[PDB]
Amino acid sequence: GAPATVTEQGEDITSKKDRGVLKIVKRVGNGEETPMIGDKVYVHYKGKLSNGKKFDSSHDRNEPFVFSLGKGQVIKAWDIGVATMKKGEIAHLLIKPEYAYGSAGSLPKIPSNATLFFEIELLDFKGE
Ligand SMILES: COc1ccc(CC[C@@H](OC(=O)[C@@H]2CCCCN2C(=O)[C@H](c2cc(OC)c(OC)c(OC)c2)c2ccc(Cl)s2)c2cccc(OCC(=O)O)c2)cc1OC
Repeated sequence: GAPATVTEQGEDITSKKDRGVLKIVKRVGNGEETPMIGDKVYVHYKGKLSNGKKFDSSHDRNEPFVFSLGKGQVIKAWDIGVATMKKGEIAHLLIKPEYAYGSAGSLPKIPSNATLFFEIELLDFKGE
C-alpha cells in the first residue's frame, strides 16, 4: 500500500531524525521555491489512520485547505512536511503520533497514539 512505500522509501524530514514524519514525492512540483514560516499555504489533501477506517478528504479537490505555515495552525507533521513542498507537488506523509495527536489523540476522530497517512497537494503559497 501507499504507507508501505513511504516506510521503505520515504525520507525522514524530522530534525530529531526519529522517522516521525516520512515523506515520498508522488508528483514533482514546479520551480525550486517552497514556503517560509508565516506564508499562507493552499492545499488539497486526504488522510487516514494507518490501521484504521477513519478517513478524511474534506479538502479533496473540493475547497482548498488554507493555513499559515509554522504558526501551529496544524499538527507539527504538517508544519514540517508542507514546508518542504514545491507548488504543484503532491506527496505522501507517514506520521508517528508524536508529530500528530500523541497519546491524547483527538477523540472520537483520532485515537490515542495514532499513526497517520496523508496525501497532500500544495496548490499555492503567499507571503503573510
Ligand atoms: C498545532 O497543533 C494543532 C493544530 C490544530 C489542531 C486541530 C486539528 C488540525 O488537524 C490537522 O492538523 C491535520 C492536518 C491538516 C488537515 C487536518 N488534519 C487532520 O488530522 C484531519 C482532521 C482532523 C480533525 O479533527 C482532529 C478535523 O476536525 C475539524 C478535520 O476537519 C477537516 C480534519 C484528520 C481527521 C482524521 C484523520 Cl485520519 S486526519 C486541524 C484541523 C482542521 C483545520 C486546521 O487548520 C485550518 C483551519 O483551522 O481552517 C487544523 C490540533 C493540533 O494539535 C493536535
